[PDB]
Formats: sequence, structure tokens, C-alpha cells
Amino acid sequence: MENFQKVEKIGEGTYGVVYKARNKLTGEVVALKKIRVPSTAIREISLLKELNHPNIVKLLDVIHTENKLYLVFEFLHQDLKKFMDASALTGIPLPLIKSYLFQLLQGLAFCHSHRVLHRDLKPQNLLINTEGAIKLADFGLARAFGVVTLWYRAPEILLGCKYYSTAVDIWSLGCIFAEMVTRRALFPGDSEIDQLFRIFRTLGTPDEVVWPGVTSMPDYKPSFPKWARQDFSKVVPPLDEDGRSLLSQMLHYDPNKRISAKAALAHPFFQDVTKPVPHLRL
Ligand SMILES: O=C1Nc2ccccc2/C1=C/Nc1ccc(S(=O)(=O)Nc2nccs2)cc1
Repeated sequence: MENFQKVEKIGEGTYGVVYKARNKLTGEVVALKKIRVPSTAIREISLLKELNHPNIVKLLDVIHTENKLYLVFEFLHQDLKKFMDASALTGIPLPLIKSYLFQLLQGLAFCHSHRVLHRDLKPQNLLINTEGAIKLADFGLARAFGVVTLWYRAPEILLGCKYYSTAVDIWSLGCIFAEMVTRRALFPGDSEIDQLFRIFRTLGTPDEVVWPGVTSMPDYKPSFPKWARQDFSKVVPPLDEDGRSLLSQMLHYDPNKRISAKAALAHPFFQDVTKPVPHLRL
């Protein structure tokens, strides 16, 4: 703890405050996350330290001192939320959107193959650098432990399913995909019920035909209004057919029919993917 010099505060995450800090010893700049400890969490976190991938923010060290928990992560200078705000006037170039989505799916495919889920994907958790790379941050912390944005929450979570799967991360990514394309949140709910209804009004109220078992979900109510499904060409206008085709498979109601990160990587949308370098103003 005293081995780190705080330079600035990067924001208060869900599991604690994040700071940009300098390691007195090394001199390296890192992201210091103060949490707030059960042994279950300690072991869980320990496993994440082994999860190494170019599109995953590396967990450098875990400091459990004086019954306090500090996580040291590699540091990246900007998150996707800030990059989108800075590009609000012209939008993010399609080649760059395609590159970012491709890398994010590689990262998720790696995590999901290790049975590790993010559970809380959102623009703020996606970090970028000057080299054109993008990385997933805060991966696996939801399980290690336990106004919040509900905008990217999968339908099965909102309906009370307590044993969610890797599919919830694909749903969140799909929502982010749509947001980069249109420059506007896809389902900006301001409460759990409002979130669910915004999804229903766009994708249509789900039934047993499209989502077997949906009516047996814990929070499902027969009294839910029935809205018709809206056409995708209206939802994410500029996106070509390859893109809309991919997006639709990422947003399937039934978690079991929703596309995996692995299968999405082979989708025709990525046939012409490249790695452009973004103009970043740090
Ligand atoms: O670099 C980081 N590694 C992490 C691991 C887990 C959780 C968070 C992080 C993390 C955060 N970095 C970061 C750096 C800059 C910005 S920003 O430029 O978009 N906004 C701010 N800049 C200064 C203060 S707030 C946002 C996130």
C-alpha cells in the first residue's frame, strides 16, 4: 500500500475505487483497485492472475494486507466510453468498430473457454491504447465477490435466472456493438422493469415459441404487455447486412441459441477485418 503513490482517481467501480498509481519500487504506472475478506474470494482472484491474454487487462498482483484487498492491474490510458464521446460528431469508423469487436470476441472466447465470465460488460470496462488494441477490464470479479447501469444486462438476468452463462457476455457485447454504430445506447433503461420493457418493445415480447421456458422464469408475469418485434434495419440503420445478421445472433432471447464468441469470430462480418490505429487525444 505504502509502496504506491496515488496520482489521480480513475473512478469508483462496482467493487471499489480505482486509482492510477506509481510503484515506488519499479516505477511502473499501474491501476490500483481498492476493494470494498473470505478465503473463497482470495482463491478466486488467485486464479485470475493466471488468465493471460492480449485482449484482457492483466492482473499483476494481489495485495492482501491488514485484512484489506488491493488489486494491481496493468494501466491503459482511455476507456471506450470516453473514446465514443470524443467521436460523437463523426462516429467511430466502421473498420475500427470491426477491429475492436473482433478483438473483444477473441478475449471473451479465451475467457469463456476457461469458464470465466465477465457478467458486467459496459463501455467503461473496455480499455484502449495508442496501438489500436482494446482490452476487457474487471473480468471475473463479479463471481469472486458478488446508480448502477442496467443498459447492458441480459434478459435472463432481468427475469430472475440465477444460473446465467457465458451467453450474458455476448448479449452485453451486442448492445455495445449497436451503440458504437448508432452512437446512442440501445436499451437505456432507468429501472429493472423499464429495462425489460425497452428490450421487449424493440425485440418483441418473448413467448414459448422463441424462448422455451421463458414463462417459467422467476420474475416473468403473464401480465407483461405484448409488443411486436421491430425490424433491425430500423434499429441500427447504417449497419450492412453482415453486421445486422451478426448482431441479431448476439441478441437472441434464448441463451442457448445466442451465438458464442467462438462461432462469432468466423462470421462473414469479419472476413475483411484489419487493425487500424485510432487517433487518441490523451
Ligand atoms: O487501466 C486500467 N486497468 C484497469 C483494471 C480494472 C478496472 C479499471 C482499470 C483501468 C482504468 N483506466 C482508465 C484510464 C483512463 C480513462 S479516461 O481517460 O477515459 N477517464 C479519466 N481520466 C482521468 C481520470 S478519469 C478511463 C479508464
